[PDB]
Amino acid sequence: GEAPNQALLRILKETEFKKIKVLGSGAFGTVYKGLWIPEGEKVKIPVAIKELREATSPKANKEILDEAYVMASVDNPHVCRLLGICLTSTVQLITQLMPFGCLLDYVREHKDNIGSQYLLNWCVQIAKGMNYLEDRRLVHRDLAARNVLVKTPQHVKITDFGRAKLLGAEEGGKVPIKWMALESILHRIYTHQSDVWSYGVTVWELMTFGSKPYDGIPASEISSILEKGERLPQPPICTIDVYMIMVKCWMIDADSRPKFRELIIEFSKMARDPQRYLVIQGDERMHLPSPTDSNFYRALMDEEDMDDVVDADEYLIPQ
Ligand SMILES: */C=C\C(=O)Nc1cc(Nc2nccc(-c3cn(C)c4ccccc34)n2)c(OC)cc1N(C)CCN(C)C
Repeated sequence: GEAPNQALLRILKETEFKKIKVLGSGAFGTVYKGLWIPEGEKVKIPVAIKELREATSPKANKEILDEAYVMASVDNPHVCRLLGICLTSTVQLITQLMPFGCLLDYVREHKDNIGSQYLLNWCVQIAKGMNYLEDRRLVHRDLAARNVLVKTPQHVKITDFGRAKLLGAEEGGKVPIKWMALESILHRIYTHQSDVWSYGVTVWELMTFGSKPYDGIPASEISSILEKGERLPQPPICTIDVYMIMVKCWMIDADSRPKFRELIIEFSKMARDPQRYLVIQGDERMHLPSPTDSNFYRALMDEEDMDDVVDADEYLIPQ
């Protein structure tokens, strides 16, 4: 009773793009800021380029192709856009460059300029992302502020689909316990509802401006804490209304937790009266710079002339 997935998968020529710089280096993988130019399209598209670092090179190519499979299949303004893959000896995943980086980092660097209206909107855009995933029957299994990226301060998108699964499909090292639901931790169960719990943690990270959840606590302890019924603390800036939503995402009974489409509604409502629900000093006059429009802003980011720059979101196949 599932539809045929007719998404296209595009193969990019290694000649078509250039790596400007290294966004991140990790034992697991390395990512590059770069620029992609389809031959004869007269466009330049800012891109991020990913190569994995598994113990064996074939096993690395397995994990990254699954991720491409997922991204090629989703199309939604709050989910990260795949452009294609490159068949170099180690496979390269090519996606839309998100110039402001991940949310967790962004919220740390700019906490003194981040207002209630921004935070409630990220929370809306995020539930929209996940609810879209729910429609697609996709469980992310690693929702977290490090895996939300910022196209602009007005616009975020979910990312890191490496662990993603279809609901109930058959699938353990360095799992992220802190964001995990209890049923997930005790019985390796995972659901949209399990995702909802992670959304809760994710929201808390934003309301705490990047605080580490269960800071100073060993992962082994966490399952026991949650079993006692302890949870994460109420962030200072958080009215009870908001905190209550977090706490529902952290109920033991998963059917009890809210649904992403319900989260959209609720945070969407508060975004109409933001200072009623988040209390932040100086909230009234905080500005986050968004020089999306300037070509010059682009030129600085990738260090080139940019008259023919195009963001992935305005670049649509058919080619
Ligand atoms: C949370 C770290 C981070 O994302 N930093 C970051 C990210 C970007 N833009 C971007 N755009 C698309 C994809 C990625 C991306 C995906 N994955 C798995 C990554 C791993 C490591 C790094 C980036 C990844 N990133 C960016 O664009 C300018 C800058 C940036 N920063 C701020 C680099 C410094 N951070 C590590 C703090």
